[PDB]
Amino acid sequence: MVLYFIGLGLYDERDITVKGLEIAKKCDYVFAEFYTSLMAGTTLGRIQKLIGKEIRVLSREDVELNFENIVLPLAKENDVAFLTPGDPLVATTHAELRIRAKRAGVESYVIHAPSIYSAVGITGLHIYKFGKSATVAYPEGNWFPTSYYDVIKENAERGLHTLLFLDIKAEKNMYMTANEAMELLLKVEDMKKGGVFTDDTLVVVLARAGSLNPTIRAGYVKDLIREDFGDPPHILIVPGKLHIVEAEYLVEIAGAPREILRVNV
Amino acid sequence: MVLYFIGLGLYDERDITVKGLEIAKKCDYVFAEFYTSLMAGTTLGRIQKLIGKEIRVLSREDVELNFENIVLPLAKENDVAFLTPGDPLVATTHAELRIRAKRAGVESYVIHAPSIYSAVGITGLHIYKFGKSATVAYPEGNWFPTSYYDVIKENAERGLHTLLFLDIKAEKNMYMTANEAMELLLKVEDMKKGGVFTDDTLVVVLARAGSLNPTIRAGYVKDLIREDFGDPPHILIVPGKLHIVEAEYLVEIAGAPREILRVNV
Ligand SMILES: Nc1ncnc2c1ncn2[C@@H]1O[C@H](CSCC[C@H](N)C(=O)O)[C@@H](O)[C@H]1O
Repeated sequence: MVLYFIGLGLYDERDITVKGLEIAKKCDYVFAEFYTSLMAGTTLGRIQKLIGKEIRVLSREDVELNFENIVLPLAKENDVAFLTPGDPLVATTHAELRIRAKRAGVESYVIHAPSIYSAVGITGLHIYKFGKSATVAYPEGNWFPTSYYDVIKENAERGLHTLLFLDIKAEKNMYMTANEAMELLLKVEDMKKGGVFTDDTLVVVLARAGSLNPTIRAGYVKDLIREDFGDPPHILIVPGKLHIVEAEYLVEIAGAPREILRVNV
Repeated sequence: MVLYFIGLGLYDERDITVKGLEIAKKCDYVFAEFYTSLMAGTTLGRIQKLIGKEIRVLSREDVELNFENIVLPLAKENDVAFLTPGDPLVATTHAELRIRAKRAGVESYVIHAPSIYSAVGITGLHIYKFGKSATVAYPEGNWFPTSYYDVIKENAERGLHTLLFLDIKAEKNMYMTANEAMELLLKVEDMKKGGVFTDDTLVVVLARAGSLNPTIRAGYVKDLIREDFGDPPHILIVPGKLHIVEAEYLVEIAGAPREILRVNV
């Protein structure tokens, strides 16, 4: 008996690691959630075909409120796998599920998969230069989230890049675009007026990482705010001070304005 | 006409993604580099057997000085794969290779795989709370680098965690242990006296991420400095203030002392 947390990766069913696949194929029961992220290059059917098992999809409520009632019971007498997009423990609250497993007397194992958190390396920005990360959440009712703005401010003051996860409402089939995130940031800027995010701010957009042809674009907010970056998911990055080689890659690979090559040391 | 940058993942030969494996199998030539890091849980022979292709290993010089003479010429008229440990382009020097490909008229695509940068999520520490990353380098001769100490200081004062990559002499298959890293940090503290790393500092050690049996341990330096964390590779993390959920995971999963629930939250 055992419970495996297995990541499926960034874009399609083949982003799962060989290790994850060989283990999932031999499990007795397979569960999964698809609300923490969007795998734009595959379908439940294609994933089921690859693993050769029927997959029971769980909702956020099933997991957060009933993981110990739906999954763990079976894990006490069978080999069970719980699949998630990307890496199962990145930008999710699934780590806490391992504590539930322990209390239920179930041993758990984690199988990693490519995560957007490290895939941003394809933007050419040095991974070690990324600071604190944040999530741009959709405003709801009278509540308008703004914490992500302070994160950018804090990182930028230290010359660090800021990775911005974008909101997702899987049940409503809503996936926040980089465009919508930029619009929200501009509104927060008008409020706090910190000079953190304006029309002249350089940003980087990465869409559908994991696919063979992801959209990688760099430029000023005023020019990219209404640009079509293709289907979701999207992630937005606000670079800090750039190293020359970072600027070169942004220009050569992400189509950034050649003027950024002239860094102000 | 195509060059594929393919990540091998975290630890052994099954950490490559299904996508990376199937693409590599289809390539006419397969190259690999093991100087940015090593794949401690496998061997070149096992990787070759899995891919079913002869693998030409390239040294740091082969790549940095002659990538365009060794790899690109073949990629100009064949499908070529370039394997790297972890996730491609996380290593800072990798990105520029895509520019070389472009200059040579060769198309390049990136096939991601798990990176230690994202795998640290298995420590229970929230990914968004990680700040700037650093590498602990062995001192030598009259050179005593200490920039990694400053990184911890700046992250911690902002309540952020610090991921510390440990020194590796790939060519010599030699790894710096978390124990050695802690001893070095205590030495730096004795020199700078910034109150950044002491016997009372809480640290987290993650060894052999990617394995089904990684070592995940959390506790105070005074107690972990001489503890055996198993075979390499080791990663050291100096958490910033903890969210109670992070602390509870460290206690339940990483064997942290109950004391962290009142001292580090
Ligand atoms: N392939 C992809 N391309 C671009 N952004 C992606 C992405 N996959 C995830 N994201 C981003 O991350 C958000 C989900 S956060 C959950 C991330 C997941 N555990 C992982 O390891 O990747 C999305 O709303 C989106 O903004």
